[PDB]
Amino acid sequence: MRTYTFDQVEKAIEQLYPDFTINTIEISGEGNDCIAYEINRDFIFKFPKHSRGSTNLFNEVNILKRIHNKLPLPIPEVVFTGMPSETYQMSFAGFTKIKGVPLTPLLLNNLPKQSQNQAAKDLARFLSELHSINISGFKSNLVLDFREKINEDNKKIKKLLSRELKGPQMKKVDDFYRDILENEIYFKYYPCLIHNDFSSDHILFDTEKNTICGIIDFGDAAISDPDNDFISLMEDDEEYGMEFVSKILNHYKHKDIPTVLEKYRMKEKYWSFEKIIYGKEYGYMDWYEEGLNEIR
Repeated sequence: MRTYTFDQVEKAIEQLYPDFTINTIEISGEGNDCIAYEINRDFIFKFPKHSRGSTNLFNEVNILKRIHNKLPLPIPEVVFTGMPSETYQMSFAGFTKIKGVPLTPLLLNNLPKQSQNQAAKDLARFLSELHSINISGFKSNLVLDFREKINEDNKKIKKLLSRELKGPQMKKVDDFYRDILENEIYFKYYPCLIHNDFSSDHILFDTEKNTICGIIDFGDAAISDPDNDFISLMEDDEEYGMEFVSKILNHYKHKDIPTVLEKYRMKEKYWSFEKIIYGKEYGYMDWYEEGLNEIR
């Protein structure tokens, strides 16, 4: 993982954009992929911490440029782009800053009833139009076939933990994976463009108008199961919970809710294996031992 000084940030931006004058730099945020910098209090620059994070940044920029005028809610606008190298697919990207605070479950529940329902309606409309965007012009490395993922993940876990787990333990893991693959409900979806990380941290809110004013972080966006965008908001622990999501599914006119709940229960048990794999593909070895003990 690469860390940046504040001098290096301006130095990279100045090389490509010399006529752009920088006044102040603030570490706006920090995720598993990039470091965020707020510049001129109206721009958000993302710098990849590693190669894989640069790939997601590269993917985010390309997706935003294709759907910038196809959505009912504001999304990040790309205004600056970096260059590719032997280590990064894109050195950085500058976005127009969307003003507002994350619509955390606490803020949502404190809203007037009419505002909460308006939020559900606006979210459902956003997801409805997002999942209706023509995926023809889109690439295919963004296509995420879930059956291919589960099969691939099975081989990864097996390759990773063949020297960690005992014989019957590995077979138990294989049993879990086999039960998933024989359940046709997880794979008979209609592929469409999804946000794929649709959570409260990525939903900006205007506390003045009491309406959602933006959706951010499209770095995980892909062509996959539309139900993914509902189950990511469905968690009761850190998200909105079933009741609010039910309102979304209503406006979304979802014809098959029980199978969305079935997918949700599956993903929650599967998170242990995600932490093992994500803890390898994205560094962060802390997740590795965390998920390692869980599956035992």
